[PDB]
Amino acid sequence: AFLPSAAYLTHQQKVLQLYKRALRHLESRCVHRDKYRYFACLLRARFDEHKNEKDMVKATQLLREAEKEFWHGQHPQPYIFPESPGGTSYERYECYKVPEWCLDDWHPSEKAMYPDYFAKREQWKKLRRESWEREVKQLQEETPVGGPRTEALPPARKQGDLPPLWWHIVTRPRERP
Amino acid sequence: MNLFSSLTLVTLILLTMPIAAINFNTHKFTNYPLYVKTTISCAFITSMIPTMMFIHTGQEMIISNWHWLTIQTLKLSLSFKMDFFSMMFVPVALFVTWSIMEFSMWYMHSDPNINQFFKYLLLFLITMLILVTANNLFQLFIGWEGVGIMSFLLIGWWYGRTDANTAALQAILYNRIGDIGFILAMAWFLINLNTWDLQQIFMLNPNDSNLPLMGLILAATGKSAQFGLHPWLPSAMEGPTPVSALLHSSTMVVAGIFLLIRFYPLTENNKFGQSIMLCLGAMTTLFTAMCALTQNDIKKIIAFSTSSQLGLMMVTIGINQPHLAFLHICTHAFFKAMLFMCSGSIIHSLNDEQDIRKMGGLFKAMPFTTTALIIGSLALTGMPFLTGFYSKDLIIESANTSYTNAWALLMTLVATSFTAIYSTRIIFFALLGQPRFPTLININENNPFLINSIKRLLIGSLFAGFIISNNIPPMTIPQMTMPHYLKMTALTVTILGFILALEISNTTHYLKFNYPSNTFKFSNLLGYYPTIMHRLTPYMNLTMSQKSASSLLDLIWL
Amino acid sequence: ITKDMLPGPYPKTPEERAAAAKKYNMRVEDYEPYPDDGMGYGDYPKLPDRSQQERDPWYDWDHPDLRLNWGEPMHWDLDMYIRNRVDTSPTPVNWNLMCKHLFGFVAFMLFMFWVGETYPTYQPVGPKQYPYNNLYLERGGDPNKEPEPVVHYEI
Amino acid sequence: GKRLFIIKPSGFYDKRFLKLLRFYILLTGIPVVIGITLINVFIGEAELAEIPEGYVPEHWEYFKHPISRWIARTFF
Amino acid sequence: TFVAYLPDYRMQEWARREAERLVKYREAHGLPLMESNCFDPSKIQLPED
Amino acid sequence: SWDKDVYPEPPRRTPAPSPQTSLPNPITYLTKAFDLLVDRPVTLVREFIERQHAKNKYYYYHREFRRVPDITECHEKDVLCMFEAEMQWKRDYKVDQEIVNIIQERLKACQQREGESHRQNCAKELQQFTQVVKAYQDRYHDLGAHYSARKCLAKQKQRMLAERKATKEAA
Amino acid sequence: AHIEPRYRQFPQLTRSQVIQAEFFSATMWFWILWRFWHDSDAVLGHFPYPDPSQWTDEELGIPPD
Amino acid sequence: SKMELPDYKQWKIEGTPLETVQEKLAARGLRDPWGRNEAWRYMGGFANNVSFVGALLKGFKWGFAAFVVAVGAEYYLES
Amino acid sequence: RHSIFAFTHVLIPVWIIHYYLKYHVTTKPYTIVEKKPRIFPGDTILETGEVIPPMKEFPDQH
Amino acid sequence: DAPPLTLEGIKDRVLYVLKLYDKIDPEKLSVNSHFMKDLGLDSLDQVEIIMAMEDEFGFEIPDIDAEKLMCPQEIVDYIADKKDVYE
Amino acid sequence: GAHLARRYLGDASVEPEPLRMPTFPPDYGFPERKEREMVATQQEMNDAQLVLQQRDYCAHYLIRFLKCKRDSFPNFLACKHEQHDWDYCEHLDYVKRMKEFERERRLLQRKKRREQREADMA
Amino acid sequence: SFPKYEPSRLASLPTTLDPAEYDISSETRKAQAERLAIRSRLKREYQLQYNDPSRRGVVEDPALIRWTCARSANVYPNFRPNTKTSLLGALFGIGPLIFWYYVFKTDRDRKEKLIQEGKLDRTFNISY
Ligand SMILES: CCCCCCCCCCCCCCCCCC(=O)OC[C@H](COP(=O)([O-])OCC(O)COP(=O)([O-])OC[C@@H](COC(=O)CCCCCCCCCCCCCCCCC)OC(=O)CCCCCCCCCCCCCCCCC)OC(=O)CCCCCCCCCCCCCCCCC
Ligand SMILES: CCCCCCCCCCCCCCCCCC(=O)OC[C@H](COP(=O)([O-])OCC[N+](C)(C)C)OC(=O)CCCCCCCCCCCCCCCCC
Ligand SMILES: CCCCCCCCCCCCCCCCCC(=O)OC[C@H](COP(=O)(O)OCCN)OC(=O)CCCCCCCCCCCCCCCCC
Ligand SMILES: *C(=O)CCCCCCCCCCCCC
Repeated sequence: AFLPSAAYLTHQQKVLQLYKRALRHLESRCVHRDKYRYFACLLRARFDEHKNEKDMVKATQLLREAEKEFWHGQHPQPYIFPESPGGTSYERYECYKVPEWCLDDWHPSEKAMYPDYFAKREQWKKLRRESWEREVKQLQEETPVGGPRTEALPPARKQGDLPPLWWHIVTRPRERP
Repeated sequence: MNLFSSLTLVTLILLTMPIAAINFNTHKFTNYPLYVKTTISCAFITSMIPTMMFIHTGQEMIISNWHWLTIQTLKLSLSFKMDFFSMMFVPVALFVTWSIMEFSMWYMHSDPNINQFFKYLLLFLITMLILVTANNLFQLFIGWEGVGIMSFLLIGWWYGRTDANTAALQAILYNRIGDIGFILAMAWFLINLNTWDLQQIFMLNPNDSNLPLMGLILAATGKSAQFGLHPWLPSAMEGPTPVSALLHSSTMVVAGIFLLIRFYPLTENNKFGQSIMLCLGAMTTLFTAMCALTQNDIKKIIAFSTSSQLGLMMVTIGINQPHLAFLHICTHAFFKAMLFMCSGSIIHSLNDEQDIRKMGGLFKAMPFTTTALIIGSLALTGMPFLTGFYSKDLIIESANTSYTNAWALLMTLVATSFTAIYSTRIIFFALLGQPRFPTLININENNPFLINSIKRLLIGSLFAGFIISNNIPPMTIPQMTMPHYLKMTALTVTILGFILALEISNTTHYLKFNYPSNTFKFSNLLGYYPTIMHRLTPYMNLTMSQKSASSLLDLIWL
Repeated sequence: ITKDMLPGPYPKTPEERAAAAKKYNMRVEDYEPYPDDGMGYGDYPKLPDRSQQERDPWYDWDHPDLRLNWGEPMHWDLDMYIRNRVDTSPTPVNWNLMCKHLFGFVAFMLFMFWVGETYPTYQPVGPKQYPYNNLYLERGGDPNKEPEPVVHYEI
Repeated sequence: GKRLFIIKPSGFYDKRFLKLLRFYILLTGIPVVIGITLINVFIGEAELAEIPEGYVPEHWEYFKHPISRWIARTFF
Repeated sequence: TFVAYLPDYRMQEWARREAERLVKYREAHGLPLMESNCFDPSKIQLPED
Repeated sequence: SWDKDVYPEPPRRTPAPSPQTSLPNPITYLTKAFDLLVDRPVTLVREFIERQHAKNKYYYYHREFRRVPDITECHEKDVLCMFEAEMQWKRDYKVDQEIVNIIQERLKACQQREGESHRQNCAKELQQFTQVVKAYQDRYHDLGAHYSARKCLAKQKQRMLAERKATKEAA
Repeated sequence: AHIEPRYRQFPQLTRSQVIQAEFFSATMWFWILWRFWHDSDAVLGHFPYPDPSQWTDEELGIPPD
Repeated sequence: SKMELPDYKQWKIEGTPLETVQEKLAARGLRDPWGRNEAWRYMGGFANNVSFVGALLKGFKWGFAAFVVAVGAEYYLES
Repeated sequence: RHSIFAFTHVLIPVWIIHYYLKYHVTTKPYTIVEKKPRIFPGDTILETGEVIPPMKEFPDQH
Repeated sequence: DAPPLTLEGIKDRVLYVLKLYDKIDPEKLSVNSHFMKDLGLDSLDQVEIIMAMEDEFGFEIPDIDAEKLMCPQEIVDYIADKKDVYE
Repeated sequence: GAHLARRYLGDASVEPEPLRMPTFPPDYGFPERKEREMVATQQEMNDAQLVLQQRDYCAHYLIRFLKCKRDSFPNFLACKHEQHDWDYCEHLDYVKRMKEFERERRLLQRKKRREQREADMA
Repeated sequence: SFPKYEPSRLASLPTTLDPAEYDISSETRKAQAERLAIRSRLKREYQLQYNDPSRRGVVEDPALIRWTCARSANVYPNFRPNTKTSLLGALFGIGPLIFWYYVFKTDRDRKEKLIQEGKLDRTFNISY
C-alpha cells in the first residue's frame, strides 16, 4: 500500500496487521481485562482455524471477508494510545522540539553560560563535516543506476567511517524536552 | 458608599497588576504563579466586602467613571454595573480561579512556559470580569471577544499539535457565529433605542423585541454551546486540564447564559423568546447528555456534562426564571471545576491517560480524588442538600409547575436521568472495579497544592448552595405547592437513571459480545453532527473559495 | 527554478504527456490532467482527492505535519486538505446513513417541540391575581387617567 | 543530578529589544509623568469663572488644564 | 502627552457645558427643552398653493 | 460639583441602622478601618494639593458665541453670511446633541436610582426624553453625512408644508 | 520521603490522605443527614397539596339548577 | 537508580477470574497464555474493590455517628 | 518585609482609587449613581429624623 | 512523576513480561532468544508479544517495526530508541 | 396532570382553558362575595422596592421578612419563621387559585349538564 | 449478509475494503516498484541536500514552486471562453449580486413606503 521499504503488503503482513487491529478494536469493545482475555483466546482460535490454508487465492478471499467482518464489528472510537497518532497527547511536545542548529544562532554571552556543552558541540560538528564527504562518496558508488530502488540506506562499512545520512537521526530532539 | 465602589475597582486593578508585572520583567521570577495565585486570593478577599455589604442592604450601583467617547447621542463611558449578578459572580469566579491556579502550580509544573500560562489565565479572568460587570453593550463586547480570544490561546496551548490549533479555530468559528447575533442585538438597540447602556434599554422597555432577543439567543448559542453551535466545547478539551476546568466548564461557557440572564426584563415580556430559549435549551440538554452516555475520554464526558448543564440553564431561563439560572451558574462552578480537577489529577497520576477504558481500581489508590469525584458527581446529579440540589431541583420544581412546553419538560427529565447515568459511568469505569492502566504505577497525589485546591472547592461543593441560597434575596416567588408525584420528580428520575446505568454497567461483566446498535453508533459519533458539518461546510466554502471566487471571476473574467 | 519545470498548457500529444509526467515527477500511467474545458488548471496532475489526514502517520515523512514528501506532486487543493481543514477519511457509519439519521433526528425533534408548543402543560389553578387595579400605577399607567376596576374576590 | 540541556532559540535579541523598548519609553516617560504630576499638584487645575465686564479673554484662557493652555497658546 | 492634553478637540466639552447652561435656562423659564423647528417659523415664507 | 437643576437628584432617604441580632457585623469595623487607613491620608494629601491650588488662583472662561444671522435671512450663494449661519447652525447642532445626552444621563440615573420601581417613579424623565428625542428627530434626522443648514431648512420647510396641508385637510 | 513508584502492586499510601478522604466522606454524609433531619421538605414537600374533588359546592358557589 | 521488581513466581491465577476464564476456555479446548500477565490486576491490594453502593457509602458510618452525636447534643442542649 | 504584598498591591491602590473616586468621579454628575436604599415600614430616616409608620395590622391566618 | 527508563529497567520489564507467558519457558529464555527459531513461536504469538509490550510500556509500536522485532534485545533497543535512555 | 389528559384526549369544551378565565361572573353562585384585602400599602411596597411579580395580595409578609433579613445581618439563619409565614401565605394564595380553577371547572360542568338536560328534555 | 460500506466525496473507501489493493499480478508489482523507485530517488535527492552541512538555507522544492505557480500564474493563459466557462462565470458571477440586489431593494422600498406612510416605529431613532 504505502511503506518505506516494501512497495506492498505481503499476505502474511496483512494477516498479522488484521489480527492486531482486530484485537485492538476488540479490546476497545471489551473493556474489562478477563473478559477481553477470554474473547482474545476465542478470536485467536478463530484466526488459527485457517492458519494452515495453502491456497493463496482462497486465503485472499478469506482475508477479504475477514476485513468485512472487522469493518462490520469495529468500534467507532477505538482506544488510541495517547502519544499514538489520534491520541490526546499525540505530537503535544512538538512545540518544544527546537532544532539543534538554533544553538548556532545564540549570542556569545549565553554560549559562555554553558562552556563545556558548546566546546563539545564544536567537535560534534567537526565530526559531522569530516564524515560528510566520505559518506557521500560511499553512497555514490553503491547506489545503482537510476537512483536507489528502496528508501533504506546502507550502514558504515569501513572502520572509522560513520553511517550515511546520520546527523538528523542522531541529533534529533528528545521526545520530552 | 465609599467602601463599595472603591473595593469594586480595587479588585479589577489588583487583577491587572500582575499583567504589568509580567510585562515589566527583567529577572527570572521568584515563583510568578504563586504571585498570581496570591493576587487572586487577595482579589477574592477584596471582592468579599462589596458582596457582604450588598447582602446587608441590597446596595447596587453604577460606576460610570471614565468618559471615553461621544458619538453624537451615544456617550460611551467606562461603566461598571454592580448588581446582584456581579456581587454573586465575582467572588465565585475568583474563588474557583484561585483553586484552579493552586491546581495548576502542580499540574502545569513541567511546562517551561508556565509564566505565559498563568499570564494567559489571568488575562482570561480580567476579560471575564470585564464581561460580567459591563454596563453597556460595548464593554460587554470587549469582555466577550476577550474571553473568545483567550479561549483560542488556551485551547491552542500546545501549538505544535495540529488538533489543538484545529479545535481553537473551531471554537473561534462558532463563537463568531454567535457574535453575528450579538452585533445584531447591538445594531437593533442602537437604531431603535439609541443606546447600548442597559439602563436605557430597560427603561425604554421595547415591545417589538423579537429580533434583538433572537440576536441574543444566537449569541448565547455561540457562547454557551447550545445545539447547532455546540461541538466546539467537546473539541476544546484538547487544551490543558486547568483550561478546561476554569474556562470551558464554569467561567467562560456560562457567559451566553449570563448574557440572557442579564437581559431578563426583555425576556420576561416576550413569550416567544422564552419559548425559543426553552426549546433550544431542552434540545441541547437532551443531545449532549445522550452523547455523554457512550464516550470514553473523561474530559469529553465532563464537557458534555457542562454543556448539558448549560442547556438546563437555558431551559430555566426559558421558563422565565432567570435568578434560578444564575444561582445554578454560581452553584455549578464549584462541583464542575472540582470534577475537571479530579479527572486531571487522575490523568496526571496515570501518565497522561484520559481514556476511561484504561482506568479503574482508584478507590483506594487515589482516596481524596475518589472522595471529591464522588462528591462532585453527587452534586451534579442532585443528591439531597449538596450544592447542586439548591438550584437544579428547584429548576425542576419550576419546570413542572409552569405554563411550559411539555416535550421540553419531558426532554429535561430525560436529561436529568442521563446526568445520573454518565456520573455513575465515570465512577464505574474510573474508580470502581479492577485496574486497567499499565503496569508501572506512578500513582500519587500527596502535594498540598493539589489537595488544598481540591479541598476548597470541596468545601464549596458541600456548603456553597446552602450559604448562597440563604444569602440571596427573593426576586421571584418560589412555587412551593405541587402534588407529591410532582415534588418527588427530579429525585426519582435521578435514582431511576442510577438504577438503569448500574444495570448497564453490570451487563458489561458478562462474557457476551454484541454487535453495535444504531443508537450506540449515533451517540458515539456525536449525533453524526461533527462528522458531517465539519466536512461539508468547509468543502462547500473552500472549493467555492477557489474555483469561482479566485480562479474564474477574480483572475480571468473581471 | 527555470521554465521547463513550470506548468504549461494542456497535454494533447502523448509525448507532451510523457514530458509533463517526467516534469511532475510521477508515472505516466498515474498522470492524468484536469479535463480541458478551459477552466485554467493547465497540465497539473489530477490527484484523486485524498485528504492528508488519511496518510500513513508512522511513515517517515519529509513534512510530518503535512504528511507530505519532497518532490512529490502535491494535490491542487493541498491548502484545503491539510489536517487543520477538510478531511475525506473513512467513517464507521455510511455518509448517506449519517445524513439520514441527522436529518430525521433534527426534524423529528423540531416537530415534537412544535407538538408540545401546540399542546402546553400547566397547573390546575386560576390566573395570578394582583391588587390595585392589576397594579396599574406600577405597570406604567398614567396618574391622570383611571382604568377599569380590576377587583378580585375571596374564595 | 542528570540535568538535561534544553535546546531553544536565542532569547537574547528579543529580551534585548524589550529592555531597550522599556528604557527608551521610560527615558521620557518618567520625566513627563513627574512633570505632569508637579503641574497638577503645584500649578494645578484652573477654575471656571464668569467673563468680566470689559475683559476680553485670550483664546488660551478658555481652557482648564495648564498643559492645554500651553498648547492652545504656543502652537495653535 | 500632546494628544491627551489637546485643548478641547472639536469643542465637545464646551458643548456639554453650554448645554448645561441652556437646559438650566429653559427648565427654569418653563420652556420645552428643544423646539421641533431649528429656525423661527415666523421668518419663513412657504410656497402657496 | 455641578448644577443640581440640570442634573436633578431627589432628596436621599436612608434608613437608620437597626441591629436586631447580637452578632457584630463586619461592615462597621471595615468602615472604621477604611475611615482611618484610607479616608484620612487621601484627605490630607488632597488638602496639601488644595493649599497649592490656593497659592496660584487663576481662572478660565466659558466661550460665548453671539448670535449671527441664520440661514433664512442670508442671501442665496452669498458665502460670507451663510458661512456665519452654517457655523452658528453647527454649534447649535453639537449643543443640541449634548442636551440629548444630558436627558439620557438623567433617564439612566433615574432608572438605577429607583431600582425596581423605575417604571412607576421615572415617568417624568421618560416623558422629557420622549419630547427631546421627538424634537431632535424633527430637527436633525435624515439629513445625511453632508448635512448643512440648507438641508435642515429644507427639511423644516417640508415638515411645515406637511403640517399646513394636515391643518387644511382637517377643515 | 516521597511515594515510591511500584510495579504490578498496590501503591504506597500516606496516613494523612486516607484520613482526610474518610473525613470529607464523613463530612458529606453528616451534612446530608443533618439538612435532611432539619429541613425534610425540600426533598419531600413543604405544604399539603389539596384534592380539588374534595371541595364542597357551597364554598365554591355551585347552585344546583 | 535500581527499581527492584517483585517475583514472577508469585503471580498465580488461582482464586482469580482468570481461573474462571481458563476453565471456560478449556471447556472447549482452549488455553490462556497471557493470564499470569493479567494476574496482578486481581490480587494484592487491588483485590476486593468496593461496589458502587459501597463507593457511595464511604464515610457514611462515621458521618451517621457524628450525626447522631450532634442530634443528641442539640436534644440535650434544647432542654 | 513580611507583608509588603498588602501594602504595594492593596493599600496604595485603595489610596489611588479612593482619591480618584472621591475627587474626580463623584465630583462629576451621574458618574456614580447608586440605587436608593430599601425603605421598610418602621424605619427612621437619617437625613430627616422622620419615623416611617408601620403596616396595617395583620388579618392573621395561623 | 514520569520515571526515567533504563536499559536494566527496560530489559528486566520485557523479560518479566515474557516470563509470564505460557508458551515461553522461564529457563530457556535469554536476552537473545529468537521468537520463531529459538523459542518456537508463531508470528501470531510474535504479534501478541509486541502487543504485550504496548500494554506494558504505554505506547504503540507500529506494524512496520512490529513485523521485525524478533528477540527481546531488539525490543529493548527499540524502546531505547523511542524513549532516549541513558542521557 | 390528569386534567391535561382530560383537556387533550377528552374534550376542551368542559375543561376551563388556562389563558382567559374566569368566564363566569364572580357573584354567580356567591351571595355577597367580598373582595381580597391588601394589607401592605401601595406606597409601602413602593418604598420596599419589591418586584412587580412579588406585589401580590400577601406582599406584607415579604416586607416583614425582608426587614428581618436586613436587620439580622450577619446571622442569615435568624429569620426562618418570617420566610415560613410568607411561603405559607403564598401557598394559601395558590390554594385560592386552585379554588378559582375548580369553581370554573364545576360551572362548566353545570353548563354541560344544563345543555344535556335541555337536549334530553326539549 | 453484511452492510457494504458506501464511499462518498467526503467519506472515502478504506484501503482494506478496496478490491484493487488485493492485486497480486506482476504488472502491479512493476507499478508499485516504479512508484517505490521514484519515491526513493526523490527521498535521496532531498536528504542529500538536507543533511549537507555546507548548505544553510532552504531546500527548494520544485513541486511546491510548481504548485504555487499553478495556483497563481497558470490561470489566465490556459483559459478558453466556451459554453461551460461563460455559463459558470454568469451563474456565480452575476447571480448572487442580482439576488442581493433585489432582496435589499425590496426591503428598502418596503421601509421607505412604511416611513412615508407614518407606519415604521422610528420613535427613538435619532442615531443613523
Ligand atoms: C506613576 C509613575 C509610573 C512610572 C512612570 C512611567 C509611566 C508611563 C509613561 C507615560 C508617559 C505619558 C503618556 C501620556 C499620558 C499623560 C497623562 C494623562 O493624560 O493622564 C490622564 C489623566 C488625567 O490627569 P490630569 O489631566 O493630569 O489631571 C486631572 C485633574 O484634573 C488634575 O489633577 P489632580 O490635581 O486632581 O491630581 C493631582 C495628582 C497628580 O497628577 C497625576 O498623578 C497625573 C499624572 C499621572 C499620569 C500617569 C500615566 C501613566 C500610566 C499609568 C497607568 C499604568 C501604570 C503602570 C501599571 C499600574 C498597574 C496596572 O496628584 C496625586 O496623584 C497625589 C495624590 C495621590 C493619591 C494616592 C496616595 C494618597 C495617600 C498618601 C499617603 C502618604 C502620605 C501621607 C502624609 C501626607 C502629608 C502631606 O490622568 C490619569 O489617568 C492618571 C492615572 C491614574 C488614573 C486612575 C487610576 C485608577 C482607575 C481605576 C478605575 C478605572 C480602570 C478600571 C480598570 C478595570 C480592569 C481592566
Ligand atoms: C500605579 C499606577 C497609578 C498611578 C500612580 C501615580 C498617581 C497617583 C494616583 C492619582 C492619579 C491622579 C488623579 C486621578 C486621575 C485623574 C482624574 C481625571 O479627572 O482624569 C481625567 C479623565 C476623566 O475623564 P473625563 O470625563 O474627565 O474626560 C473625558 C475626556 N473627554 C471629555 C474629552 C471625552 O481621564 C482619566 O481619568 C483617565 C483614566 C481612565 C482610567 C481607565 C482607562 C481605561 C482605558 C481603556 C481603553 C479602551 C476603553 C474602551 C472601553 C470604553 C467604555 C466602554
Ligand atoms: C438559536 C438559533 C440557532 C441557529 C442554528 C442554525 C444556524 C447555524 C448553522 C451551523 C453553522 C456552523 C456549522 C458549520 C461550520 C462548522 C465549521 C467547523 O467547525 O469546522 C471544524 C473543522 C474541524 O472539525 P473536526 O472535524 O472536529 O476536527 C477535528 C479532527 N479533524 O475545521 C475545519 O475543517 C477548518 C475549516 C476552516 C474554514 C471554514 C469554512 C466554513 C466557514 C463556515 C461559516 C458559517 C457562517 C454562518 C453564518 C450564518 C449567518 C446567519
Ligand atoms: C399532570 O400530569 C400534571 C403534572 C405536570 C404535567 C405532566 C408531567 C409528567 C412527568 C412528571 C412526573 C413523572 C413521575 C415519574
